[PDB]
Amino acid sequence: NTPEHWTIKASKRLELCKDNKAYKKKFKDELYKTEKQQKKYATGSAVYARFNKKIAQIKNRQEAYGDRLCGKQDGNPRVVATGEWNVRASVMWPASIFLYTAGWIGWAGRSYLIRTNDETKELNIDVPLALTCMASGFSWPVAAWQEIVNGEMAVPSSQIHPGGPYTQS
Amino acid sequence: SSSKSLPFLPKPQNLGGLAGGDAEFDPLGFSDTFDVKWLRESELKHGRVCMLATVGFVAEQYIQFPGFTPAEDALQAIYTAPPNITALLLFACGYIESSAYDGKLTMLDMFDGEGAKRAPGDLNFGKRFLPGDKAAADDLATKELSNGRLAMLAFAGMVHHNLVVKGPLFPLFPEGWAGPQGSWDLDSTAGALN
Amino acid sequence: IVMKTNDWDQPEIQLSTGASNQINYITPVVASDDIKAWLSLNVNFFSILALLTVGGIIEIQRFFPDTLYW
Amino acid sequence: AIFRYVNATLWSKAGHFNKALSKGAKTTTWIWNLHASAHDFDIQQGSAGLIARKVFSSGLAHLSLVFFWLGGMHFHGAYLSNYSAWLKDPKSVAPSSHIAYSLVGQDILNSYTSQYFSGITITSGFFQLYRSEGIVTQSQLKYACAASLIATLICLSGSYLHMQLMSKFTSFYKKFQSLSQSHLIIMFGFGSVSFSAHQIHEALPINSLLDSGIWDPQLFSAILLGTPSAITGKLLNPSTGSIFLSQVAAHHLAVGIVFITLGLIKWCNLFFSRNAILSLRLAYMDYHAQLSINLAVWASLSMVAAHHLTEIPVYPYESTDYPTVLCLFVHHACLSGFFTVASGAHASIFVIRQLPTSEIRHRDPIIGHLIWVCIALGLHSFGLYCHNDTLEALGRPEDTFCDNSIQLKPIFAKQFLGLQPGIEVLDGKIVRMTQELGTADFMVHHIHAFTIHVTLLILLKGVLYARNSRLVSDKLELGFAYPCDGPGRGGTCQISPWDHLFLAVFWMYNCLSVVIFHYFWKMQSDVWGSYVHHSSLTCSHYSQGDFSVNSITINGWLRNLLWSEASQVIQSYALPSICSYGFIFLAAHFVWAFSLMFLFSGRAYWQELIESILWSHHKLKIVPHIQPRALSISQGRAVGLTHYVLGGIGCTWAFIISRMLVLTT
Amino acid sequence: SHAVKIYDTCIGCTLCVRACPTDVLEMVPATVNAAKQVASSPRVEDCVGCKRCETACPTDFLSIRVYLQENEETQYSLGLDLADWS
Ligand SMILES: CC(=O)O[C@H]1CC(C)(C)C(=C=C/C(C)=C/C=C/C(C)=C/C=C/C=C(C)/C=C/C=C(C)/C=C/[C@@]23O[C@]2(C)C[C@@H](O)CC3(C)C)[C@](C)(O)C1
Ligand SMILES: CC1=C(/C=C/C(C)=C/C=C/C(C)=C\C=C\C=C(C)\C=C\C=C(C)\C=C\C2=C(C)CCCC2(C)C)C(C)(C)CCC1
Ligand SMILES: CC1=C(C/C=C(\C)CCC[C@H](C)CCC[C@H](C)CCCC(C)C)C(=O)c2ccccc2C1=O
Repeated sequence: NTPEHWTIKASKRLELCKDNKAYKKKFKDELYKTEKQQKKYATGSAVYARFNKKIAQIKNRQEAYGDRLCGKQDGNPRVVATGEWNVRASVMWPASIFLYTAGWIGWAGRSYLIRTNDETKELNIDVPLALTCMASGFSWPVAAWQEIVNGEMAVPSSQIHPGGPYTQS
Repeated sequence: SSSKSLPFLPKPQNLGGLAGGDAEFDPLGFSDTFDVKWLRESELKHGRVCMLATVGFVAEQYIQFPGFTPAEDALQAIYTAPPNITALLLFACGYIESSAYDGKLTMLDMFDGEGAKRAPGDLNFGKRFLPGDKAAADDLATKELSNGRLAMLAFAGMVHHNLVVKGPLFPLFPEGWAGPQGSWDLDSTAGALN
Repeated sequence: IVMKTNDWDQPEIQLSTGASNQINYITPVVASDDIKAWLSLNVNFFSILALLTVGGIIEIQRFFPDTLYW
Repeated sequence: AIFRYVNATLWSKAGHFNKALSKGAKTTTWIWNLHASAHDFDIQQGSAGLIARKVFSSGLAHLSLVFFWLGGMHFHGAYLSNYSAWLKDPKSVAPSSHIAYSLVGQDILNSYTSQYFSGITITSGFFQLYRSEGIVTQSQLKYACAASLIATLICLSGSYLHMQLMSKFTSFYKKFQSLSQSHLIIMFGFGSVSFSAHQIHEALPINSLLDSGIWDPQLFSAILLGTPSAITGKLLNPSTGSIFLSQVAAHHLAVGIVFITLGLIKWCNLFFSRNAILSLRLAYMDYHAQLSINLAVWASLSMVAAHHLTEIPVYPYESTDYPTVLCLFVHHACLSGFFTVASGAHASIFVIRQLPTSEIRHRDPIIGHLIWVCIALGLHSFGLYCHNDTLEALGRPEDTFCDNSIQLKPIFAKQFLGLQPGIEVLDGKIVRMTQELGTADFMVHHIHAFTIHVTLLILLKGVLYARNSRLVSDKLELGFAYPCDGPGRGGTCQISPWDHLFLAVFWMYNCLSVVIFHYFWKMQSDVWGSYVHHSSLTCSHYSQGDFSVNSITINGWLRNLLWSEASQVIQSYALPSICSYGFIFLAAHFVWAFSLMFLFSGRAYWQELIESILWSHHKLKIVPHIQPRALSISQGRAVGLTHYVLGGIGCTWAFIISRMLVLTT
Repeated sequence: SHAVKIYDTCIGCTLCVRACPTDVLEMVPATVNAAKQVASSPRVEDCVGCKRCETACPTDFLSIRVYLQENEETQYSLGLDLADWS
C-alpha cells in the first residue's frame, strides 16, 4: 500500500536469517552432525583437523548468511530477483557479470568465424588469431552496439535460406 | 644467428627496430606469434603502471590523504580506501584508456588502418621533453623500458613480500621472523601425500 | 638390398647382405611444427581451454568457498 | 625396422586412416565418422600386413593401459589406503583405498572406516587379493606398483616397436598351431605351475602366520601343515572362512600339470578327431572369427567367475565382506553379458566379410525353432508370475504357484558337493550356507533361461541373416552397419547385423538386470545375515527370508526388492557415506530417461530443427563452415543404447552398493 | 504400387537406373539436357519403394521422386516371397 513496501526487504513472508529460528535450528543441526562425525576419529588425526576446518567453514557460512533474507517457515537464504542492486544476495551482480562474460565468448567466436571463413580453419584452429579474437572480445558491448547500429551485425533475410518452400513455384 | 641474451637459441627476427631490444630476448617466440607493436604497447603500459604502483605502494604505508583510513599492509589499502574515490580512479583510468586510443582498444582494432603509423607506446604525452637527437631519444626510451621492467619485478616482489610477512613492506623481517615456510599452507597433492 | 613394399607407412625396407655396423634409429622423427599443428587441432585447443576453465572454477571454489561475499 | 617413417605430421591430419574422410570436415558427420571408424583397421588405408600390425600393436597398447591401471590400484593401496588397519582387524574396518577432496563440501563423501582413516569404501576385493598373495607391507605394495609401471612401459615400447618391426612379410600371427601350443603350455601350464610355486613359497607361510595371529617381521621375511584330510571345499578355514590356500596352491599345480599334459598330447598328435573340426579350422582363420570366439569364451569364463567367486570362497574374509562379493558377482556378470553380445557382433562381421559355415543354409528352421522356444519360455515363465499376481490380487492364494500352494519343485536341481549339515559362520556372519531351491527358484531360473534364449535369438538372427534374407537379397552389398534399405517393401528398418546387436544389447541388459536382482534378493534373504545362539543358531537374514514368499509375484519384486530396499539409497543424502550413491542414483535415472530421446526420435526432426536454428546464426553472420548436421541414424541408435544401459546400470549399481554398505555398517 | 516420377531437372547420369534393385527405370533419349537422355520409370509396378534411386540422384533436389502408397500395396511392391497373390 506504500512505495516503501516495493522493496523485498519489507515483506511478511521473509525475515533476516540472524533472527530466524528455523535458520538457527538448521545450522545448529548441521554443526551437531559435523561434530558427531568428527568425534568418531582420534583427536590428533588429520581427519580430525579436516573436520575442525569444516566446522570453521560452517560457522563462517552462518555468520555470512545471517544478513541475508530467508523464509520464516524453512529459514533458508533467498535470492532477490526483483532488480534491487543494493540488497544482499542480489541476482543483478552475478547476472551482469555473466552477461558480460557470455557476450565476450560469443563475440570472440563470431569474430573468429568472420575472420577465418573456412572449414579448414574451423577444424585446425589458427591459435594466434583465436587468441587475438579472445583478447579483443573485451569491448564486445560497444563493438556489438556499433555493428548493430551501422548494419554490420545482421544481414537481410533475403540473403539467407528462408526454409522449405510452402507453395507452388 | 644466436640471440645475444641466450647464445644457445636462435635470434628472434620480428622484434627488431624497437628500443630496449639490445639483448634480443624472446625465447618463446611471442613476437613471432603476435604483433610486436601490441606487445610493446602492453610492455610500456605495464612498466608505467608498475612504477607508479611501486611509488604508491611505498608512499601509502606512511602518508595518506586527509581522512582515508590507513592500511600499513598496502595490499589492504584497496579495501580500506573510500569506495567512491577508488571508483573515481577507475573512471579516470577508463577515460584515459578510451581517449588515448580513440576507441581502437582491442588486439585487432588498435594498430589497424589509421593508428598503425603510431609508435607502439607513444600516447603523445609529455613529448615536449623528448631530446631532438635520435641517440638521446633512443637512450631515453631504453631508460624508460629498463625502469619499467625493474618496476614490474619490484612490484611483484613488494606484493609477495607483503603476502609472506602478512604485514607492512618496510620492515623486511618483522620481529621474530623465522622464515616463509608456513605461508603456503593450503593442502597440495605431494604435501598431503607426505 | 632395398625393396619397395607399396606400404604408405613403410614405403621401403632394407635387408642386409651380411653383418653390418650401422646406425638404425628407433626413435621417431617429431618436429615442433608438427606438434604445434597437432595442438592447433580444434580438439586440443578446446580441451585445453576447457581444462583451464574447469581448473579456474575449482580453484575459485577452493579459495572463496560458500560465496560468503555475496 | 625402418623407424624414419614414424612422424608427427599425420597427427594433425585427423582422418588420414580412412579414405572416405579425405574431404575433411564439410560437416559434423565427418567428425562422428572419424570417431566411429578410428579403430576399424580393416577398412582403413593400407594392406593386410598393416592390419595385422595395427591389431597386434593396439593389443599391446591396451595391455600397457591395463598394467597402468593395476599399478595405480597398487599405489592407492600402498599410500592412500587403510590396508594396515584392515589386515590387523578385517572385520571392524571396511576396505578403503579411495579418498575424496574437500572442495565444495565434498569431504562429506569420506566415511568412517578406521580411527585414523576416512574415505570411500572400496568393493573390488583388492585387500583380500593382497592378503591371499601375502602382501602385508607398504614396501611390498610399492614394489608391486613399480613392477606394474615397468610392465606398462615395456608394453608401450613393445607396441611402438612392433608398429615397424612387423613388415608385409610378417606371418607369425597366422601360426595358429604355434600360437595355441605356446599359450597352452607356457602361458597357462607353466604360468599355473609358477603361481603354485609362488603361493607355496610366499603366501602359505604368511597366510598361516596371519591366521595364527603372528605379525613378526622375521617370520614374514612345511606345506599342508594345517589342512586335514577333509575334501577341499568341504572344510573352510575356521579363522578365515575360505578354502585353504595350500589347497589352492595344489589346485594350481595340478591345473598347470594338466595343461602341460594336454599340450604335450597335442604335440604328439594323440588327439585324433581333427576332421570333425577341420571345417571350422579352415573357415574361422579370421580376425573377427577369432575375436568372436574369444569374446564368447571370456564371457562364459566371466560368468563362471561371477558364480564361483561367491559360491566357492577362496579369498580371505571376502565371504564376510558382503559388498565385495556382491560387487564382484555383479561386475563379472555384466562383463559376461557384454562380451557375449560382442561375440555375436563379431560373428556377424565375420559372416559379412568372409564365407559363412554351412549351418547358415538351413537357417530358417534354426531361427524358427528358437523363436518358438523363446515364445513358449516367455509365456510359461512370466505368465506364472502374472498368474500369481492376478490370483493373489483376487484373493486366492491357494490357486497361485508357491510352496504353500501349487508348487513347481526343481527336481533336477540336485546337490553335488555332499556337504555336512549346517552352515559355516565367522564372527557374527554367515560365510557359507546352502541355498534351498523351491518354486521361486524354479520360476526365476526359467525367467533366466527365457531371457538368455531371447538374447541368443536376436544375436543368431543377426548372424545368420547377415548376408541376405527374403526381404532384402543384397544385404551383403549393403554391408555390416547400415541403418536400413529404405521405406520400401513395407519398411526395412534395422535389418542390419549392427541393429541386431543394438537390440541384443537391450535384451542382454534386461537379462543381466534380472540376474542381478535375483542374486541380490536371494543372497540377502536366504544366505547372508547374522546368527543368534551341538549348538543351533537362528539366522537373522538382512531381507528376513522374504524371497521365498514375496518373489513369487511381480508386485513382490516391486515392493520387497525395489521399493523396500531402495530406502538406503533414497534416504542417503544426509549420510556422509552414501550421499554420493544417492546422487548417482538420481543422475543415472536422469541419464536413462535422457536416452529415450535418441531411442524414440528420428534424424529428420533434428536436422530440420538444426536448420531453423542455423537460420539465426546466418542472420547474425555466425556461419559455421563445418555445417551442423543431425546425428546419423546408426549413431542416434548407438547414443541411445549407450545412455540407456549406462543409466540403468548406474541405478542398479548405486542401489545395491548403498544397501550393502548401510547394512554392513 | 508406388509412384516413381521424373522431372526435367534430370541430367541423365544413369545412377538411378544403376541403383534400381528391381529394374524399374531405364534411360531414354531426350533433348532437354546436355547428356541427351533422361531416366524413365516404365516398370513402376515393380518399384518396392527403397528410394535408392533417390539416394543416388545428384541434382540439388531430386529429379526422381518415389511417392509411397501404402493403401495400394501389391505383392511386387511388398517383395512378398513366402506368400503369392498371383
Ligand atoms: C607535460 C607532461 O606530460 O608531463 C611530463 C612530466 C615528466 C616528469 C617530464 C614526465 C615524466 C616521467 C615520469 C613521471 C617518470 C616517473 C618515473 C618513476 C615514478 C619511476 C619509478 C621507478 C621505480 C622503480 C625502478 C622501483 C624499484 C623498486 C625496487 C627495485 C624495490 C625493491 C624492494 O621492494 C622489494 C621488491 C622488496 C622490499 O622488501 C625491498 C626493496 C629493496 C624495497 C613525462 C612522462 O614526460 C610527462
Ligand atoms: C530487469 C530485471 C528483470 C527483467 C528483465 C527483462 C524483462 C528483460 C528483457 C529482455 C529483452 C526483452 C531483451 C530483448 C532482446 C532482443 C534482441 C533482438 C536481442 C538480440 C541480440 C543479439 C543480436 C545479440 C548478438 C550478439 C551479441 C551482442 C554478443 C554475443 C554474440 C551475439 C552475436 C549473439 C527480471 C525480473 C527478469 C530480473 C531482475 C531484473
Ligand atoms: C537429440 C537428437 C539429435 C540431436 C542431437 C545432437 C545434434 C547432439 C549434439 C552434439 C553435441 C554438440 C556434442 C557435445 C556434447 C554435449 C553438449 C555435452 C553436454 C555435457 C553436459 C554435462 C553439460 C539427433 O541428431 C538424433 C539423430 C537420430 C536419432 C536421434 C537423435 C536425437 O535424439
